[PDB]
Parts: sequence; C-alpha cells; structure tokens
Amino acid sequence: NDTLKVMTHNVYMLSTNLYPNWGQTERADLIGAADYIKNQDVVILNEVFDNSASDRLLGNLKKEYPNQTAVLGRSSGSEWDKTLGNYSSSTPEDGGVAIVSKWPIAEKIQYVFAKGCGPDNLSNKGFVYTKIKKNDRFVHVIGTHLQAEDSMCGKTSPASVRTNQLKEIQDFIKNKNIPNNEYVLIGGDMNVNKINAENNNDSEYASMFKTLNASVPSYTGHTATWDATTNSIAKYNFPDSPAEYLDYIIASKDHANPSYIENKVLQPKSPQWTVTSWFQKYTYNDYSDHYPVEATISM
Ligand SMILES: [Co+2]
Ligand SMILES: [Co+2]
Ligand SMILES: [Co+2]
Repeated sequence: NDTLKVMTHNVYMLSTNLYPNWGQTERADLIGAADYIKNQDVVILNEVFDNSASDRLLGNLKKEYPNQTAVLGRSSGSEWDKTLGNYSSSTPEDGGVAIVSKWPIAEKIQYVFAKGCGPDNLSNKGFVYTKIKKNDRFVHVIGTHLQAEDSMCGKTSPASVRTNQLKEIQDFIKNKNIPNNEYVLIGGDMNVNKINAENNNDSEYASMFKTLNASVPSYTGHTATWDATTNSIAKYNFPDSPAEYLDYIIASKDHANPSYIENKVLQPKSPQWTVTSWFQKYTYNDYSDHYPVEATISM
C-alpha cells in the first residue's frame, strides 16, 4: 500500500528475579491484547528482559505478528543468522531487544555493543537487525536500546558511550551493503533527549542524526515518551523528574529517503492492575513507564 507502519515501545519488563512486583506477567497479557500495538507492519520492543514474561508477550503477539526474532543477547544459536559484537553467554541479563512483524523476516542479526558505562558487559546491550519482505519490497529495521544515564561511567560520559554505540550501528549499516533504494530504519529508546534541544545544532539530539546519517522525522502526538507527569509508573519511580523525549524511529539518508516520515507519541492507558511492594499496594493504568512511538513512513 506504499505505507510502512513501525512502532517501538520500551515495555519495562525487568527481571522478576530482581524486581518481583512490577506486574511483568500481567502486563505481558495486557500489552499483548492492547489496541495500540495492533495494525503495525513491524514492532520493536525494548526492555523485554524477564525471560518468562517476554516469551509470554511474544506469544501473545504471535497471532498478528508471527514473524519474530529471539531476544537480543539471550542465546546465540541458529535462531540468529549472525551473532555480532561483544556477545557473552555468561552475562547476568540479556539485551532485552526484539522485533516482531506481520511480514516474513528474511534475515535476523543480533549485535552486542563494544562498550557501555562500566568495564563489564552484564546485559549484552546492542541492536537487532532485520531484513523484512513487506509486500514485494525489502525493508530493513534495526531495533536498539542505548546506554542510559549513569552517575558512574568511568572517565567517559553516557553521551560519549551512546555516540560510540550509534557509531557501531552506522558502521554495521554501511558494511551491510544494503541497496540505496531500500528503506533502512533505526528505532528504539535512544536515551537521547529532544526536549529543549530541537533547535540546538550542537545538542546530543542533533548529533544522533549526524552519527547515524539519518533524517529528522515530523513529530506528532504527545510531547514526551518518558513522562512522570502523566505516566503512573514513571510517577511512582521518579515523581519530580521532568518529562523527557527519548524514543525514535528514523531513516538512514544513505538509503531510500522517505518523502514523509512521522513519529507519533501515543498515550494508551492499560486496564487497571495492582501489585504489592513491601506491604504496600499500588495500582497502575499504564503498560510501561515509557510511551510507544508510532511511525508512518511513506514509501
Ligand atoms: Co527503563
Ligand atoms: Co532475561
Ligand atoms: Co527510561
């Protein structure tokens, strides 16, 4: 139909071995049945860390999105066409990134970043590359989740680490020799804040597009993707943190340049769910502490 619909959503599914009461299992069902995640061509998921809940979610999304990748950094067998980067089978946690699609996935590649804040690789953070055949056309979708802000980051800063991670993504894209007439999208929680930096050509926000050689999309919908002022989980965790705009889906300019590409932030609310933590009961109506970003790409 000459329109590509891609969504990315950091679903906040921390391991239940470390965070027992965040309703991971129930939200796997709520998200899986949610209306906001339907009718897409491809969906990028971030933070699908908990093994049981993530597999449950993927299972719930199987009907509409039967073509799925394994979760970044959880395994390294034939389920991946290639396992690149600093992959380690002994990390305490996986990368929490996965891509599902209603269309056949021709190639699945996982790549683990060389570095992050801290000298050790304890989560195989990185990206997932997919070559997808969407109605007689091959599109390329890379899903990722970049280094978060960390008080401790050695002699380097979170921004410098993210730039290096973005560099690995771009270097991989160039090396792949993808036809320049096919669409190449990079999406996920970049942990790069757009708020108050959209007009600053020197902001980390501006550098993101330069490093990935990507174009800037048209922005619609809500004004933030991690908002403690409207999101129930974010409010619980960080009541006074200003809203931030951290999730994106952008296109490589070294390939097919979309005549139009939009990133819309949605604010879907989930059915009410409750958890008990330290003898105190809490109720929420959000699927995650992050809001999903829905992209419309004209092809
Ligand atoms: Co998070
Ligand atoms: Co895991
Ligand atoms: Co976050």
